[PDB]
Amino acid sequence: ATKAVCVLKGDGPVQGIINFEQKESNGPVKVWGSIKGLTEGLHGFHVHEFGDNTAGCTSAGPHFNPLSRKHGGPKDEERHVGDLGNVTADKDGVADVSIEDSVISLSGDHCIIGRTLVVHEKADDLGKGGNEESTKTGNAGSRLACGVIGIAQ
Amino acid sequence: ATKAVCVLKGDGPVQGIINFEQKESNGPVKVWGSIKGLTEGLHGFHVHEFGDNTAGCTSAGPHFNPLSRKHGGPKDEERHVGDLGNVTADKDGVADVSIEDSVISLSGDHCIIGRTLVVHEKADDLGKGGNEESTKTGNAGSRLACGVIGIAQ
Ligand SMILES: O=C(Nc1ccccc1)c1ccccc1[SeH]
Ligand SMILES: O=C(Nc1ccccc1)c1ccccc1[SeH]
Ligand SMILES: [Zn+2]
Ligand SMILES: [Zn+2]
Ligand SMILES: [Zn+2]
Ligand SMILES: [Zn+2]
Repeated sequence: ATKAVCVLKGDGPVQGIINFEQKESNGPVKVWGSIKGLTEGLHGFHVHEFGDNTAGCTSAGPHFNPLSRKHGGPKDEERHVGDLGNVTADKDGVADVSIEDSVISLSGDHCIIGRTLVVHEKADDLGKGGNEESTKTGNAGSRLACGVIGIAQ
Repeated sequence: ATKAVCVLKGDGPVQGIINFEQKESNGPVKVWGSIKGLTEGLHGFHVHEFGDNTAGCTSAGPHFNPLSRKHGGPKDEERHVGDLGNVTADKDGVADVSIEDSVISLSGDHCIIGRTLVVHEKADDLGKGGNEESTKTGNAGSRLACGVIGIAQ
């Protein structure tokens, strides 16, 4: 098994801990944890290309897209590798994250270790927003919190 | 060329930005940047095994040591991959970092991306301190600041 972890930090405080576990290189990645300090509703959840947080979340670059595809939701064939959809925050502002994803990996050229996990202001429209931006970013607004994805024990 | 970057933060005044560049596969890695908020003198400079900053620097684990060697300095044969020696802070508390290292890498088994860069309270004795701890950690004291090493553009 390979394991990774990410601390999400940004103003609010929006703060979170996200764990990644992959039992074999050819297998899905289980993504679990918690994010607090969010507004109730959906928040875009992306792996951005660079693990560069030198100017905060703005330095992380575009959606991680090694295969040169368009933006989508995690269940879509047409998606970026970094398209993990939305997390859902309750009325206490807590998003309990539980995702399994077959496209991200913790090895090979879909590897997300060393890249930036980002939680967004607004919902990711999953490429179904009806404008040009929808199929590039999903219109999820500002980057509320982020962190670099690291190797875990 | 491959590039990586790391933002060093902690609980106190120490903060920094460190850049990594490796022009050729299996070539030396250039390390440069700046750290401020330090006491004047030598400060241990390590890649630790885990990119896990969930409890700050304390979760980063031992020295990155994929080859099962003892602790040393960067110019020693007997060293951990993560043994980058010391950085030097001036009387303004600023350390200008400029290192070339041929043991760390930005790809493969020696890869430091997704691991934690740590700057220490005290000098790393480079395995020459005269106690057992010297050849395990180098006696560099507390972890003042750290961050996860991320992929850069
Ligand atoms: O292993 C990685 N990439 C990779 C890319 C292409 C072929 C084989 C391997 C990787 C690189 C940097 C950080 C994290 C990982 Se997982
Ligand atoms: O690139 C990496 N490994 C790797 C391993 C075997 C073949 C090719 C590449 C890597 C994995 C995890 C974190 C960081 C790096 Se740089
Ligand atoms: Zn995003
Ligand atoms: Zn996308
Ligand atoms: Zn250390
Ligand atoms: Zn060491």
